[PDB]
Amino acid sequence: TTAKEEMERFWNKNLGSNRPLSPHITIYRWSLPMAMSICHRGTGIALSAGVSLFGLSALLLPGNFESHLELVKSLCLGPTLIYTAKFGIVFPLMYHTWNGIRHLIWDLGKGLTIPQLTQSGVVVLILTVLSSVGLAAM
Amino acid sequence: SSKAASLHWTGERVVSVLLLGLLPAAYLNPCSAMDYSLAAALTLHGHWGIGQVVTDYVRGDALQKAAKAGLLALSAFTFAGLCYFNYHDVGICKAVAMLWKL
Amino acid sequence: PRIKKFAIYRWDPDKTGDKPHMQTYEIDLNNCGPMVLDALIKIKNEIDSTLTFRRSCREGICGSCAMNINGGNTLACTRRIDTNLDKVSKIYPLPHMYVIKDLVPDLSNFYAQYKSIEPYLKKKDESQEGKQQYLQSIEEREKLDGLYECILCACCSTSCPSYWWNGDKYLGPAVLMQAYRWMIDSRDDFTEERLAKLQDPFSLYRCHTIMNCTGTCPKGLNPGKAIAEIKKMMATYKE
Amino acid sequence: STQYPVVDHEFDAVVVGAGGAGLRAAFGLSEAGFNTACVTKLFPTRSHTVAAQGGINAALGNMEEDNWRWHFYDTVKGSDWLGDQDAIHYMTEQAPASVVELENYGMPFSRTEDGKIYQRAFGGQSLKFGKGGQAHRCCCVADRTGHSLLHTLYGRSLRYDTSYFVEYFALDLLMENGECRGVIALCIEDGSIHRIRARNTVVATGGYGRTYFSCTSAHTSTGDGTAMVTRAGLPCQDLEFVQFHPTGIYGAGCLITEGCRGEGGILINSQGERFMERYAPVAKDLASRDVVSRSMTLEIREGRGCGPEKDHVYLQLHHLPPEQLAVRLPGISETAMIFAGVDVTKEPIPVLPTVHYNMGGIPTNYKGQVLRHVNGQDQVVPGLYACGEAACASVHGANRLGANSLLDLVVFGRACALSIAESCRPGDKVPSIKPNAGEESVMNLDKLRFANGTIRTSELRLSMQKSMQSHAAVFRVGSVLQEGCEKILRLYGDLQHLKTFDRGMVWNTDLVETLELQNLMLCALQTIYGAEARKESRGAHAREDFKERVDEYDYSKPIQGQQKKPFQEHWRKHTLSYVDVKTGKVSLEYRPVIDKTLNEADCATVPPAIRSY
Ligand SMILES: *Cc1cc2c(cc1C)nc1c(=O)[nH]c(=O)nc-1n2C[C@H](O)[C@H](O)[C@H](O)COP(=O)(O)OP(=O)(O)OC[C@H]1O[C@@H](n2cnc3c(N)ncnc32)[C@H](O)[C@@H]1O
Ligand code: HEM
Ligand SMILES: O=C(Nc1cccc(-c2ccccc2)c1)c1ccccc1I
Ligand code: SF4
Ligand code: F3S
Ligand code: FES
Repeated sequence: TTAKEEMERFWNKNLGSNRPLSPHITIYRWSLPMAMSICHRGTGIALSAGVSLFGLSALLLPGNFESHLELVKSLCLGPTLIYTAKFGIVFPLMYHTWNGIRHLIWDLGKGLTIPQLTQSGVVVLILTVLSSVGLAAM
Repeated sequence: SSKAASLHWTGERVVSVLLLGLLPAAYLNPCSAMDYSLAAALTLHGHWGIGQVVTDYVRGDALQKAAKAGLLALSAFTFAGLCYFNYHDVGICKAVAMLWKL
Repeated sequence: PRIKKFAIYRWDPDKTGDKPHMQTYEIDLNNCGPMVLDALIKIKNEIDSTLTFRRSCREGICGSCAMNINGGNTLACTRRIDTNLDKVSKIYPLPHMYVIKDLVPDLSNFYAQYKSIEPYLKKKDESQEGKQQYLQSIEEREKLDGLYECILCACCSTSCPSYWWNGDKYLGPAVLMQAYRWMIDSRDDFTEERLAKLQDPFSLYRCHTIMNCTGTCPKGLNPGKAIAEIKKMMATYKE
Repeated sequence: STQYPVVDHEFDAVVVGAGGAGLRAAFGLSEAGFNTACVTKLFPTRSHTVAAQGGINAALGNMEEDNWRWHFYDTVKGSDWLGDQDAIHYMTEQAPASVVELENYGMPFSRTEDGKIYQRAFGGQSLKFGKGGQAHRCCCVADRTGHSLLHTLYGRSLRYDTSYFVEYFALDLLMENGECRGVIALCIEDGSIHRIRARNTVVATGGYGRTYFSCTSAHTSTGDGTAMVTRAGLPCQDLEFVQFHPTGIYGAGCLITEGCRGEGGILINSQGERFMERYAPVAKDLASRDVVSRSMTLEIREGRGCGPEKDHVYLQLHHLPPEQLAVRLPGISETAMIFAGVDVTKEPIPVLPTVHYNMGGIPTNYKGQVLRHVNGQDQVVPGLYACGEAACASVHGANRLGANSLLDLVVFGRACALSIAESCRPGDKVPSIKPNAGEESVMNLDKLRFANGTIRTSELRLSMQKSMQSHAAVFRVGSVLQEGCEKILRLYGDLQHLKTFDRGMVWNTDLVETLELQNLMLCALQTIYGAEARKESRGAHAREDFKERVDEYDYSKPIQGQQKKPFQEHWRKHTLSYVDVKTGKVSLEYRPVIDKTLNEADCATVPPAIRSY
């Protein structure tokens, strides 16, 4: 028998069977790298959603950028509440920027051990809180 | 043999390090030339970004192709709007600058 | 006396209308071995011989015991029991796998992926096989350390989220590491085409360096590292 | 008939076992061009040879100048002259050819400055016909040799068109008028019963080390193929001979390699003295496997116990360099840390003599052919073979030498392929079995399916293990064996009173344990009755009543004016054992040892002598 036939025989047997799938997301232990990989995909999706909606409304909405900015001032939100919106933008952007560098270092082949994953991971997490505050109040 | 998938993997890293180099460059040198390059890198890395996401979770002979095109249209509409913005409006660089002193 | 509670995953295909359900067993850690398997054997031999699992070497090199004890995939003969009596140790089969019956996963797909990468020495000269030993330097043998030790227990692949969702097209860390093992092997002459068998969106490039595979490895090997090593070779290899 | 679904498979040759022996026998057949099946109750990689750590002997001469004839002498000398020298010739002659073949498969042997395969010292070996000191011809993959031996052979087996019946517990041989046709095997997967008929059959199921309480062997070493032979009324050879590995963890009984002693490690008592120097001073703690453990077991009784119960000895590796215990020995450095909870670097390891190897098994002609005893002579069972630990070519005889079992597999697994490829052709008339045959294997299976009684299946195994451990241990007297023999016969009567619980079809591990127990008892009864019959001390078998090495001659002085002892007067002969299944009655015969070589001129016959290391 060939490898392909073995793989083909597996699925025909198992898709047409009464066998139950073993739990995976329910039972598996949470870790920092594993949870940090989810947030990188989250910040990726969320970051592209903003980038797409910004350029998409540049073609679909009337008026220039100044008229839309004057519309924001109409709501005249407090300095602390406008800081929250300002913090809300940068936080996923910086997390994905720093963790992106960590990902790119892995592509070179460096820092791929268990002690290093937690170390550089905490470094990214700390660099995210500081840079985002350093940009929200920028 | 024909290095197809490996070149695309490299292509993602090339634009990723470029985009990483363009965030401080757009801050230090804000001009209507850096505006377009940011729109180019932002959309390409974004298209190859969601590209990996679709090829991961979406399983299907027919459903996969529609998402590939549905994303391609949305990416083209994104890149077109940003270039329109850098031409007929304030422009990303000056646009963020205005938003931040609000 | 000392009581220890075990939460074990159970299933029987022969019983009509039976769906997966947990079951508790109480074991005296005093009259039992220091390892998880020692308990699993004890609850079978004495308590209930309906329990099913794969055991053999009971020392940690055969890879039969691959199971999910307390959130992580390791060998049951190596993982020692939590002496903390106020906790119930959860025992499950390898994550996102078809369960043949009770803690026993269908690895026939997993083994077939191992067959596809062709884990054997391939020379351009098959004419001199079985008469002269191929000279390999000690420093070229160093490159194989940490790769040959693999048990094929599958603990790493079955921990990979990407292997869960795409367990059909993506080969996984266990298999991919072996493909690397035959890439840098000094003797092997077929290396470019070994790299060419990975020129598709799934084979190798469905890894996103989640690194959950390396963390769970029973033998302390680094499949994630090795996967990243293959990725670089794909970007460098010429002709 | 159609109660259980029957699937009649047809092949050229079947091989029962996927370990080093069965795997080599399997793909070797396919390489020649035979439509080959491979029936195995475990996945090929998950066999036992994985646990092999020491190495694989071959006189390649990479550290020194070496002659394979020196290795030939080393083996027979260690075999206490119960080894068949025609088989020992064939093995050591092919050793340098078989290992080079394995390296050419890609097996990553440890290397040297020149780039050749690393060789190191091992217990029982010597240069220049036992004169020129210690020998280094043990080829090794840095303390994980067997694992790498099994993985590289398995990987190579995929390069061929072999059929693999993964997780298939074989029950009985398909026998018809003294001819083997194959095997009747239960599929563990779903409970379907398959009959894999073939022109030939190879049986490589390995040791029965699970008959005892404390053993290095895996939970699957249940002497299944031995029993398949015994239930057909075919003889079993030298079953009483059990090798006790001196170095093995006191707790679970896991192996610590003889490579630890080969690298330079010493065995130490509670007093502190190098105690092996006091016993056999010529080779010390690197002597014969039977002799080293003989000294260890004696040392516990005198009062030199190293534990809280004073029932173990120490193995010292502290004096060797710390980074040498990383390059050469990394496997034992981790397994002593996990089980014993002891650092190999600054602490000695608790060791205790445990059941390791079975040189006895299925009688074998050097070609791999299974022999029965017809008319006090040697007759071949047509189409039936055995290789490895399951077999008994008696290449080990009374005591296996240092790391010769991994050689046993590769060489005699090779021979089984070659002896089929020379006798018959692929696509030849595969002899057809009766449409009923194998019915009693299914009926035995079906009686066990709803096995109701008092004594638990698991409890009887535990009652058998302690009965062997207390009676037929390292040392055994006549009186303790006599009570032990009737005690094992008692437990064989408790096979209808046994209780099974799981009554399903899919993955009934409860049912296969009872099948293993049947096979374990069939291996036990002949290990114990054969031991009580043997009235001498030979190799691993040591009787306190008869510490005499009884041969055809007294080999103290030259065989000049000495009377040759009759055949039923001495004990330098193979113990052939039979057993009636219906009453558990043991009958036993004896056949001569082979002293001749394959070529006297090229390889000299080694006459018996007073052997002491
Ligand atoms: C136990 C042991 C042995 C050992 C060793 C360490 C340990 C812990 N270290 C060694 C070493 O360093 N050097 C050396 O030369 N030998 C060493 N040994 C001995 C040796 O490695 C093995 O004991 C011996 O080679 C046995 O190998 P073999 O190929 O004969 O068979 P196996 O590896 O034990 O595996 C048994 C196979 O048979 C199949 N089987 C058994 N019963 C059935 C039934 N019922 N139906 C179908 N198949 C069956 C198993 O599936 C298995 O594949
Ligand atoms: C300049 C800073 C950035 C860096 C250094 C960076 C880095 C990376 C890298 C290396 C990946 C590869 C994914 C992986 O294999 O794990 C990635 C994923 C991704 N990025 Fe970025 N990125 C940056 C900015 C952005 C921005 C601004 C967007 C929004 C348009 C974005 C969108 C995405 C998306 C959608 C993914 C897919 C997630 C995945 O594949 O797992 N990135 N990022
Ligand atoms: O799907 C992904 N992980 C994922 C998705 C959903 C759940 C879990 C998970 C949660 C808890 C325990 C274990 C796994 C993990 C993922 C994340 C980043 C990059 C690529 C991927 I394929
Ligand atoms: S790399 Fe480690 S976790 Fe993965 S299969 Fe091999 S031994 Fe198991
Ligand atoms: S294998 Fe999966 S767990 Fe890992 S390094 Fe690749 S993402
Ligand atoms: S049983 Fe061999 S690894 Fe646990």
